[PDB]
Amino acid sequence: RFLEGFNTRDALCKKISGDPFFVADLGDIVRKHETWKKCLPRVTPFYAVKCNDDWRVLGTLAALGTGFDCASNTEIQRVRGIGVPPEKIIYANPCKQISHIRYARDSGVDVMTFDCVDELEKVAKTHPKAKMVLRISTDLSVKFGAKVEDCRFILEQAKKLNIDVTGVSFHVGSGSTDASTFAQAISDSRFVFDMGTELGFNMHILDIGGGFPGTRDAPLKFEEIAGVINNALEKHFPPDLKLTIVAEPGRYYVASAFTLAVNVIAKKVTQSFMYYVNDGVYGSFNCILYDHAVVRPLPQREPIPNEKLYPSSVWGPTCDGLDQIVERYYLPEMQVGEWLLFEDMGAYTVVGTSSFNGFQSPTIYYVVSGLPDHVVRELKS
Amino acid sequence: RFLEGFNTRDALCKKISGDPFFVADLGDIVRKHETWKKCLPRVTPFYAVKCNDDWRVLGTLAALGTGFDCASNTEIQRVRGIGVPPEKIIYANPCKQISHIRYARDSGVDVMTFDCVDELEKVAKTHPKAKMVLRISTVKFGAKVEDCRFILEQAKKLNIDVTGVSFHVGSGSTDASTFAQAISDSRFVFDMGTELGFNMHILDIGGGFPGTRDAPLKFEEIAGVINNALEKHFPPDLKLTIVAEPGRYYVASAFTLAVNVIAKKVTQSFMYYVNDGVYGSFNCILYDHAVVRPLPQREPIPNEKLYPSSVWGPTCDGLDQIVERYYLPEMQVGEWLLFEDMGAYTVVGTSSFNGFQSPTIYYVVSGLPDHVVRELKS
Ligand SMILES: Cc1ncc(COP(=O)(O)O)c(CNCCCCN)c1O
Ligand SMILES: Cc1ncc(COP(=O)(O)O)c(CNCCCCN)c1O
Repeated sequence: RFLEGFNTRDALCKKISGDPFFVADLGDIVRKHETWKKCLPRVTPFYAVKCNDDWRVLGTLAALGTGFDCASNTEIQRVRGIGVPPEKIIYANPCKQISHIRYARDSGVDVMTFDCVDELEKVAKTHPKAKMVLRISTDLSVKFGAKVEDCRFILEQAKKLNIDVTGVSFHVGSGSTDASTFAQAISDSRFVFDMGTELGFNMHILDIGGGFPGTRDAPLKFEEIAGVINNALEKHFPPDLKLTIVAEPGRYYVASAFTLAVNVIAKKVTQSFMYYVNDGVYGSFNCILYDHAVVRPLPQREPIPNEKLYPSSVWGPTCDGLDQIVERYYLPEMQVGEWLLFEDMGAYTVVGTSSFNGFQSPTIYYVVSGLPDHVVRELKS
Repeated sequence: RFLEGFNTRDALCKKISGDPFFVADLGDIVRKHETWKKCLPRVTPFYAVKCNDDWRVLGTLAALGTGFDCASNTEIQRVRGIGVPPEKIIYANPCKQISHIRYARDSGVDVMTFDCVDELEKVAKTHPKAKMVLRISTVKFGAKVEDCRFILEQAKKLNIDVTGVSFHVGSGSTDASTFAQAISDSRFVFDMGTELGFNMHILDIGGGFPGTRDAPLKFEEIAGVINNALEKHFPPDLKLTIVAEPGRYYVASAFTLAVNVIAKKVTQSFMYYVNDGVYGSFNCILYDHAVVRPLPQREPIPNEKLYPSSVWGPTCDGLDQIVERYYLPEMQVGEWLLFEDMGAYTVVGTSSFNGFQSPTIYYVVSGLPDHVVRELKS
């Protein structure tokens, strides 16, 4: 649960006294929100719940006033479960199961995305009055996003289906090494947005998606992206009382808020070492296979002046020979029972865990700050 | 639970008349065991629970008298839970967390594997009388034969009761000779142990046997090669017990996955989106190197047109893709796609990413006399 020391690492050390565990700094989320409002004041964040759905994480973003981008009936139910109103929810999954569409309608959720005519046929039969946002491609592109040269036809069909199209959205992804992708997407969005107005639609939403860095270390900084985004916005979507700009950041808000502590449960010496820890690719580190993550092990032990360092490998618990976390990283000699830390483990980690081999995912502990007493009391319930 | 039907397909059709679901034929497991006893009469199977720990699957294997290979306190707890005695359990994980070793001890489980001296130092402090089995290499696990003498000498210093040798060739074999080589290598280590005075009486040949009677390297061919090697290096003897840790062998073909087409896009090719994917049942594609084949559950029509098509999972991940280019007849949203041979390393590696829930499991039992009664009454 909640512990003290108002620094995630002191709380973690204080805690250490052999099961793996997370220390999540809810206070880091508050800080990320302050930076969002400062760098993207025109954009309302709808947190991508899929990135990390921990209840304290959702309760925190909710009290900070963010919206939520949900992808299934389960996520909508989770968000509505903590008392968040349906207007603060966007169903941003382009290809939805009919019964899930029915659940959203019955829950009061009306904004959804789509990227082809087939989806509109479903909405027509199931949630006729839904406010639909057309998601365009950013050349993940093979899977979702209508090509710009197909949008006129798609909108025509929407008119025939009597669909209330109200915006345009896109998602560049996190694999960009240049913010220019956002500028080009915002330009394409203007073109489709105008086509909708041309055909008689009430276009009032621009959704710029996710893909913003969650670790203030990455090559392409958040600030540089916000600058490129703001300029494209000024040029193609000048401020207007009928226009609302939103985004679906997921990793941006939580990547750096979670630090994982694993225990060295076994060791082999060969001059190199092999450490086995009690979390791996089937657990928290599934992010390595599914999210292309690269991790760095950090000894929890306070360093000793001139310790010798050796080429080491770190392995998960599992029988699988592919369950390897680190291939060759320099670490001082570790002892079974000591701990290794992994920072920036808040995004696409706990949500992709499985109980393969019967191992249980790490318990999550919390440290908090930057929030009112009454809100903390809600987070602790 | 149990579905009305004489077949998997028959049961499927019944039920269908849109959440994804599994139909597991417990009867296919019974037949795999019969085939095992026929081709490997000298080898006692200890089912690798990690492969698929479904409660009915375990109860069935248990009634068939198999043993169980467990990898954590959780799996030991589960097998002991259905009433299996500790002696029919082998803790086959080479690098165990201390509290887990302690748990096995307190549960009466004494046979454990190891592949280095450090693991023995832990055992000596937590489970001093455990019967230890030395696992040899065939880079994550397995001691090299060249290093076994030193390891055995250290085990004697730690007063460890080393009782055998084990190995695991894995599923990636195009040649059964790999089993012969591993059995030969095990003889070398068995002898070093006897020479140092250990009571070597267990040979554990591991897993890796095919679970789908279609694979290139057939189970019977492997059994033949194993039996010849066993005769040459480990002649019958009442003091010697030969065991194995088959996993996929027993359950791969027992499960059929039925998923629903929830969205479709046309480009003359089609893109279908189903309600299970790489984060769910198809995690096996990423973790187990599996290849799947979608089958329309719809009864075919004469000369239907077939088109190159892709199948995608329900998730936001552009990598959540099941099939790249497979010829299927035009499908409609709401229609079902079946995936056969989905019992191994599927339900165990599932996650609830994007909030999607894993498919529920239903059971049927074909080709068996009213033994069906026994299995359904557990
Ligand atoms: C439509 C959509 N909207 C938001 C996000 C969040 O992305 P993020 O980089 O800010 O966290 C996504 C993410 N999609 C796939 C993530 C896969 C991670 N391995 C999205 O599709
Ligand atoms: C030590 C050991 N024993 C048995 C098995 C079961 O193998 P199988 O091919 O017969 O099912 C294993 C397998 N471990 C890893 C499976 C990963 C699947 N992606 C094993 O290590």
